[PDB]
Formats: sequence, C-alpha cells, structure tokens
Amino acid sequence: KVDDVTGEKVREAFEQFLEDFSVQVEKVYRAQIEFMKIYDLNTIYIDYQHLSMRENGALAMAISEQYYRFLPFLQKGLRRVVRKYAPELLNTSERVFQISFFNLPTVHRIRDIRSEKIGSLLSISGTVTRTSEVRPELYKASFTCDMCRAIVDNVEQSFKYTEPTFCPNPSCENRAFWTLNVTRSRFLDWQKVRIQENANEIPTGSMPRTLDVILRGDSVERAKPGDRCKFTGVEIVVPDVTQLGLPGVKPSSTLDTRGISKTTEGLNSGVTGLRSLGVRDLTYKISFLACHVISIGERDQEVFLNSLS
Amino acid sequence: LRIIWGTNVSIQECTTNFRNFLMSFKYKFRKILDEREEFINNTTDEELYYIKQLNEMRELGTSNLNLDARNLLAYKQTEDLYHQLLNYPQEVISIMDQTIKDCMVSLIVDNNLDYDLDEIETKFYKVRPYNVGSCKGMRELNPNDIDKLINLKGLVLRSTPVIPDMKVAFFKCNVCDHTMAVEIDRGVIQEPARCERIDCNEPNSMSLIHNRCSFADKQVIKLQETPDFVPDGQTPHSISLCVYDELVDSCRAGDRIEVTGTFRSIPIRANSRQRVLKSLYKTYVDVVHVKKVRQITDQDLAKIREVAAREDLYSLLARSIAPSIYELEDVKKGILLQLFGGTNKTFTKGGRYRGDINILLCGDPSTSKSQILQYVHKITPRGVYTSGKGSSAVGLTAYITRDVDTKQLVLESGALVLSDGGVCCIDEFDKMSDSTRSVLHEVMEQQTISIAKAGIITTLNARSSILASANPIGSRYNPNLPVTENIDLPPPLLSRFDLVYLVLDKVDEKNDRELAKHLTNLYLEDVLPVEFLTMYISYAKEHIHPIITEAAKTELVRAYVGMRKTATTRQLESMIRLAEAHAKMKLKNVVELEDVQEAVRLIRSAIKD
Amino acid sequence: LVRSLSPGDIVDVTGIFLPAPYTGFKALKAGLLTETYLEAQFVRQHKSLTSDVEERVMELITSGDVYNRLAKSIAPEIYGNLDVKKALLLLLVGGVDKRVGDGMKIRGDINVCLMGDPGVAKSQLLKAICKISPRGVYTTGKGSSGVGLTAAVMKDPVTDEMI
Ligand SMILES: Nc1ncnc2c1ncn2[C@@H]1O[C@H](COP(=O)(O)OP(=O)(O)OP(=O)(O)O)[C@@H](O)[C@H]1O
Ligand SMILES: Nc1ncnc2c1ncn2[C@@H]1O[C@H](COP(=O)(O)OP(=O)(O)O)[C@@H](O)[C@H]1O
Ligand SMILES: [Mg+2]
Ligand SMILES: [Zn+2]
Ligand SMILES: [Zn+2]
Repeated sequence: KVDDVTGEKVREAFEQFLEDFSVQVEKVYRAQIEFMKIYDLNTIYIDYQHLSMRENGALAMAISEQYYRFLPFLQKGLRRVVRKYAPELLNTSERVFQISFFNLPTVHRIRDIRSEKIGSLLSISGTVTRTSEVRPELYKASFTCDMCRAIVDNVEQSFKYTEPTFCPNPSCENRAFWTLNVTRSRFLDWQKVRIQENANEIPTGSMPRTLDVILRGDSVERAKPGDRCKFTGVEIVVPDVTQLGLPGVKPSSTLDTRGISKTTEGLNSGVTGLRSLGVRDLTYKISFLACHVISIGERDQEVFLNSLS
Repeated sequence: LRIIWGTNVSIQECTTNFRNFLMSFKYKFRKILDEREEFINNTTDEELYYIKQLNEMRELGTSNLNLDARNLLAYKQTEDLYHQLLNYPQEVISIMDQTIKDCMVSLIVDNNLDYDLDEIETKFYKVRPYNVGSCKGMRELNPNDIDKLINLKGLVLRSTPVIPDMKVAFFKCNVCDHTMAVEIDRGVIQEPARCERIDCNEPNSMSLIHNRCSFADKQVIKLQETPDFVPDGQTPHSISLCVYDELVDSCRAGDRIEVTGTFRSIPIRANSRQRVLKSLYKTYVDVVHVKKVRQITDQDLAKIREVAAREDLYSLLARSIAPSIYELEDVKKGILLQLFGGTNKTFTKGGRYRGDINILLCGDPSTSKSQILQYVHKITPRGVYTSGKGSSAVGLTAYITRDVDTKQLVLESGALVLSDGGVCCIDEFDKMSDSTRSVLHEVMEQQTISIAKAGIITTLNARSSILASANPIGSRYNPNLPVTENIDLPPPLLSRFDLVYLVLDKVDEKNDRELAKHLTNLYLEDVLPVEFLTMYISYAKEHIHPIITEAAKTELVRAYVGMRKTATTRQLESMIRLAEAHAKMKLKNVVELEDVQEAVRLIRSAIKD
Repeated sequence: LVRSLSPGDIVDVTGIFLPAPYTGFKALKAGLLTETYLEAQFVRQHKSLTSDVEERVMELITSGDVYNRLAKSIAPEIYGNLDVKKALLLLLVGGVDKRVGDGMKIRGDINVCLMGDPGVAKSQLLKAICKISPRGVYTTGKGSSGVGLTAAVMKDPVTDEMI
C-alpha cells in the first residue's frame, strides 16, 4: 500500500515535541499526561507558541497548512507516546483522544472566510445565537453479515451512513444487507451552534453574516447563546448528502416545505459525473469544525478552606 | 497565422498591437483623439501614462488595471481590437493576461536590475475594462448580444455568502491508498476508470475526498432597475450577477452601481431527476469591473496645526457648522463643544465615568431646530438621524427578529447601538412613547442595553450622545408658565440632559427685518471649511486626552459654591465635562482657567433661560 | 413583434388560437383537458417641440384672459368656487426648486388643502384635477394602503423573491 513520507516526518516531529519540550526542565506535556492518567481525562492541550519555537516554525507551519491530512499522524504519534509513558490511558474502564490547539498568533473575522483556507487551522470570533441538543454521532461502526454472521468492526464514516462492501474471511458473496450492532459501535457527542458577526465588525448598514460551527467531544455546551466566544479549529466543506443516495426512503429526494431561490437556480455550480451521484449534481457549503472554545465577552467551610492558598 | 476555432481572433497580431499601444501611447494621442478643444497639452503629451502606471504597479506589486475603451480606440492600428473585443471578450482577455505576463519582463530588465521576478512568475495578472460602450438598462437586452461585453446600471438588493467551486478533484484508492488529482472541465468530472497502479489495478475502488480537493470563491449579486428609467404602471425587473476572485465582497446592499460584464444564458432542468431540459434559457451577466454611482498625510497634520494656531478657533467653527442659521450662536457654541466631548475614563474601583454631552432644544414651533440637527448629522463621523415619533419600542436598541430570506434568527442592533462613539440625533422627542422612554433611561444612566429574549441573554454598548429637539403644546411657549407644563416631558428625563436650550420667537421689528433680509438674499441669485471639521474632529477624538490641574480645582470649587449661594451635584459634573471638552478644542493636553470660565459662562447662560 | 404591448393598453390582437400541452405535473388529473394560448401576429392599439406647438402657445397668448379662462375651464360642470380654481392652477404649475450650497434645499412644490362641509362638490374637484396632469395618483382612505406603502417585500407569484 502507498505510504506518505512527509506524514512520517510530522509524526516523528510531534513525538519529539511531546517528549522533549520540558521548558518552564519540568516535562510540562508529560506532566499533563500524568494529570490525565490520575484524573482520567480524554483530551490534551497543545499551545501554538510552545510549538512556535521548535524547528523555527517548520513543524508549526506544516501542521497549520494541512491540519486535515496531518491529524491522523499526530494521533498515531500521540498513541505511541501514551503507550511508552502511560499505558493506563490506553484503555477505558480505548479512549478516543482529542488534541486542542489555542493561542494562535492572529484571529480572523467571519467575513475573511474564503475557500482557499479549507483544511487549514484557524481561529475565529463571534457571538453565539443558537445551540442545539447534544446528539450522539456514529464514530466506529460494527456490522454482522446476514448469512455468514461474520462481524466487521471499525468501519469509518465521513458524512453519511456507510456500510461495508466486501465480505470478511470466507467464500460468502454479499454486497449489502448488513445489521448494525449498535451496542458494539462507538459513539461521540455532537452539537451544532450558530454564530454571527460582532457589533463592531458590522458595517454601518449590513445584514449580519452567519456560520455553522460544529462542537464535538468534550467541547459541548461550552458556548451559550448571547455570549461572545472565540473558536479555533479547521475550516471544512460539507456536501449535500440527500442526493448522495441515502439508504432510507425518508429523504424522498429532497422534500421541501419552502421555495428555493430562483436567483441561484443554475447559478450554484454543481459537479456531476460521479457514479454514486448518477445524473445528479453535488453541491457544497462552508462550515467550521471547532476543537477549542474560549469566551471573550457552597456554604461548606471544609471545602472552602481547601481551594485557597 | 492560425486562428482560434470559431472566432477570427489571432494572438500573433494582437500581442504586437498591444505592446506597440503600451510603449507608444501617451496623453498626446488621447488628446488628439478626443480633440474637444480647450484640451491641455501642458507637458501631459509626453507623460507616458501607461508606462508610469506600469512601473508604479511593478514597484507596488499590485495587479489592477483600468484599461478604457475610448483610449483603446485612440490608436489607429489597435482600432481593430476595439470591435474585436466587444464580440469575443473571453479570448481577447486571455490574450490580455498573456501579454501582461511579459509586460513585467519588458520593463524589469531595461536597466538589468536585481528583481527576483520569481514571485512575478508565480503571480498572475488580469484587466478590468470599463466604459465599453453606451450604457443601456436591463429593460433593453435581446438574445442578439449573448457573450458580448455590456455596461449595466442598477440598484444592489442583496448578496450571498461565498460559494465554493471545485477546480481539482482528488480520488483515493481504498485498497492501495494511492492519490491522484483529476482536473474538471465545465463542471463535469471524468471519473477514473481503474487505479493507475498496474500492480494494484482493481476495478471500482475509487473514493472521493471532499476536503482534499481545491476550491475557488464565487458570489452572486441581485440587481433592480432604477426607478428613474421605469415607465408608468410597471414593475421593476431583476438581473443576477456573477462575481469571482478579488471582486467578491465589494458591493454593499442598497448601493447603486454601474458594472461591465459579459451577457450569458444557460439552460435549467425541467425535472430534477431526469436529464430533460426545457426550451427557455435564463439570462445573467458575469462581471469584470464594478464602479459605484483615516491615513491622514503629514501635510494635513501641518495644516491642522497651523489652523489650530488661530487666534479665535471657537467662533470660526461656531459659524461653520450652520452657515444658513443666522444668530443662535450660543446653541452652536454648545453643539461645537458637544461634538468633541470631555475625556472618558474607567478606573477599576469607581468604575466608568461618562464623557458624553446631552443637549435638548425646545421652544416655539417654527424655529429652525430640525435643520440644526440635520447639520450636525453630517459633520459627525458615525451617527444616526431618526425621529422619535413612532416605530418599535426597542427600535433604538436590539430587536430579535426572524430573518426574511431564511427561516432563521438574526440579532439586529438599534440606532443607539449603531451610534456608539458618536452623536445620535433624535427628532420629535415629545411623541416618543411612554414604554420606550424607559429604554433611553438605561442608555443615559449606564450606557448599556440588555436583551433577554428567545433564549438569548446579552448586553450591548451604547456610549453615545443624545441631541434632541422637541415641540410644545400650543402655538407658543408662554414664559409665564414654567417649563414643565409646556414640554410634556418627565422631570427626570429633562433633568438628566446636560444642556437645555429654549428657542424663543418674539415679534421684533429689527429681528424680523434682519431675518427676512438674509432669507431673501439667500433666495436672490447672484471662512467656511468644507471637510476640515471632520478631520479635526477625528484627530481630537482619537488621539487627544486632556487632564485636570489645580488651576481648574481653585475655580471649579468656588464657582460651584457660589452657584450654591438650587444647583444639584449634576451641575458640577456638567461643568467638568464642558471644561474638558473645551480643553480638547484649541488643541491642548491640559485644562486651564479659560476652559472652566467658558464652561461656567455657558452653563449659566443656560440658566438665564 | 415583441414589446408592442404594455400594461394598461386597450388593444385588438390578432393571432392563432392553439392548444397548450398541459403536460408535467397535474396533467394526469385533467386527462383530456388542455390549456390554450394565442400566438400573436398583429397589433392595433385603439388610441414635443415643433412649429405647431410653437404657434399654439402664441395663439393662446393672443386669445387673452389666460388666467381666468384657464381657471374657469377646469371642471365646467361645477358652478362657483372660482378662487379654488385659481389656486388649483397654481398647484398645477410648480415653484422654483433651487439647490443652495452647503446642503440647503428649498421646495417649489405646492401643498393645498381644501376643507369644508360635506356635499359641496368636495370630491369631483379633486378627481377632475387628476385628469390634467399625467403624473398623478388619486389615493383614498384605509380601503387600500398606498400612501405609505414603501415596502421592501413583494411576494410576486412568478418567482417568489422580494422586489
Ligand atoms: N357648486 C356645485 N356645482 C355643481 N354641483 C355641485 C356643487 N356643489 C355640490 N354639487 C353636487 O354635489 C355632488 C358632488 O359632491 P358629493 O356630494 O358627491 O361629494 P363630496 O362633496 O366629497 O361629499 P361627501 O362628504 O358626501 O363625500 C353632486 O351631486 C353635485 O351636483
Ligand atoms: N433662523 C432661521 N434661519 C434660516 N431659516 C429659518 C430660520 N428659522 C426658520 N427658518 C425657515 O423655516 C423652516 C423651518 O422648518 P423646520 O425648522 O425644519 O421645521 P420644524 O419646526 O419641524 O423643525 C425652514 O424651511 C427654514 O428655511
Ligand atoms: Mg365625496
Ligand atoms: Zn458473508
Ligand atoms: Zn490502488
């Protein structure tokens, strides 16, 4: 199978950064991993300024430009570091780990969002105006063949319900008709929040621009409506899954209650040709995926005496 | 020799004609072309207009051109391109960019300097032609000029967010994990058949990686036909505009713009599922140039200083703000002092202390207060002029409203929030409703507005200044009755205003004749800076912060005590603000006796009325 | 032949009367019912500075009594209210609109209000004045909202977008 060479260099560089930084010699990141081991946490925090001094930014800029393609190698290196220094954090009561970046040099507004930063690591600021429920998202799927009863596991899913194709270890031939084992599958927390532009960035006469920010994992409910929050994460693009052949008849080929814009009828450039689409046209829109959130806008004596210095 | 298929355009002659045009053209040929008499040839004939712009662009590094059509027609040999561009814009523009590619090299190596030219090689250039032809409205567009450059005019209604457009697809193999990029042509993606790797070579093993592709930016604009050209009993028409690359996010909503672009028509599908199309196309335009309808220089600083060195700066800008208004110099004094405002401070322990001046004008009903308010509206940088007669009870603050285009939620600020850091003018103060009045009460007391609706709890910032104008009950303000009965305003609301002026109109022969005289002289057809005030106001408001010295202490304490020989403590904090605002004028960095004397004189002349 | 017809015209149009296919959706319920349309081929509408109009004004000047006759000929059915007819003439013409420098503007338009008891020919006088000037609109009470209908939303059925 074809492998990457730059990804390997980033993976070893991240391991060296985690093992060697130690600048306060305190082993600050090893201190954090020990704190996670004792407190049973599932997310790590990496500062950009700390990384901004090793390799003269060669690693930092490489991570920033292509965060989307380098994240799998960063997690792979983190797994090896955890195994080497703290095996207890390798299994649960495996913990799906998360990496949280913060303290980026420059901040962006919502009106600086262009398609040429898709996949890059950015930080944005805005006022929250709507939040949704904490729904469970399917992370690692598990199925059973209807006839063989063979078990498949760890079937990655990107944006739609994806079942396996080629059957496991025997002679059995089967393209479909699987049964999700909802008990064995891994799930994660999911939340969608709507943000708009700040009162100062809004021009004299303007209808405010909006965006969809996705919070996942331990970052749920940390943004409340009406507050002013600074998000940081990766800028992604989300397709329309309805015309990507969803299994159920419930989608019913884009059932609608309101009338779409006639102005952008045929003006929105949709790509065709793919076999999954058929003769349909796939469309895209820009959304944000956030990994770290910050905000920029007990009468018991015994417990009280504990906190104070 | 060879010609691009379909058209008659050939690159060979076009490139040579364009280079001859650029190195040869001057204002000499332009003024020979137009030759409208009274045409200046004072050294302009040899200025080499194109080469100087080319060099200044090279040294700046920006890629923006303003090639005109009349200038392109000026040269005799390149006259062919004038009629060769109107009919085939795309290919001619492609030749345009290709020639500009080496227009850089033609000038960087004339003296053989050490410019890298590598960043020039990487970057690309384009052109923005304008004034292509006679401007015609959207109401006269036939199918006879599809794919031809036109110039349109219209009102901007709305804009859409940035739209991604795929350029380079990206396919990965689910077995051998091999990555290959496939370019797309006109939207259609030619699917890879089987993995190129001969060893892997598996049928139907392709997966599309959406977030590893390459995208470009699009924007769509909506225009409306201007009300002037529409005839009787008609409904305005609409046209959609396509904007790409650097021109995205240029046209604000509600503006009126004249654009240049290529007319185009595309088919739209009859059925969503089937391949079938219907025999009626949609028409739009792809735009290439858009036109509509801080950073002060050191010379501006010098002229500001020398003007500030004037003996009497007070009276000059007293008369400049309202040239039409005759007499009423005292209210203009107060407004001039208001437009600067005392210094603002927020220390940790005590908290923020206000630095805005509030002024209320009231009196007999046929004075000129509304014109005074509309005068101060323009001078101030950021401000809003809306009457208080009606509208929503929170119309000056945030109002959570349902979005019209999308069934979503939008938080829209009001007029007090939109006048943050400036002067907000309220007209018809007496008609403002009893329920909305309380809103202003929290604005003039804490300078913040809190909204708690639809699951949103938040606070905004007002920090503005209120200048208001009111009218009494009846046709006259009789002096015998006190202020309270006539103005129909709550005592606290009137009290919290920093300065209150009474405008009186008495039947005086001298005053009536003098007023009528200059009014008729204005109607008769036969020391006022234009924009110096705005820059001086910005300089004084954004850089200058005065302080207080004991010389102000000695006068202020004894003045307040002497006024207490029914002056509330509000009076002293009003004197301090006015004195510190006067100190910002006659540019200084500290207060002295003159400022406090002027402030007390103003606040006691206010008491006299 | 396109653009020969405009809204508000009484015309006599000739053409071919043809059946529309009515296909697509809602065609099944009709079955054998069809739409129809007329392919147009001819138009017959039922109903400047030149020496002619240069001489008309001279003729009217030589006629004399321009003021009184102009006021009087307005609505000859109604007898009396001659001063009102003089004032309606002044309203028909417009005063000077001079744009003074530094932002000052002065209006030349006329604001005339006519009060009085009911049943005095209140509402023929008005309607009659609307005939004289092409640019005029007769707006009435709360039956329809047109005086202040400077709305920014228009749910036009053709495209369902705002105008
Ligand atoms: N001076 C007049 N000359 C001719 N007819 C007149 C005169 N004054 C009133 N009329 C009559 O009055 C009528 C026209 O006015 P009308 O009473 O219909 O409306 P109005 O004055 O607006 O009153 P209302 O309040 O009832 O609507 C006609 O019957 C007309 O003959
Ligand atoms: N002192 C004055 N100088 C110049 N014009 C005046 C003066 N006083 C009254 N006017 C005239 O009277 C009119 C006043 O109208 P305005 O003050 O705007 O109405 P309101 O009483 O509703 O504020 C203006 O058209 C103006 O020309
Ligand atoms: Mg009537
Ligand atoms: Zn099987
Ligand atoms: Zn392969």
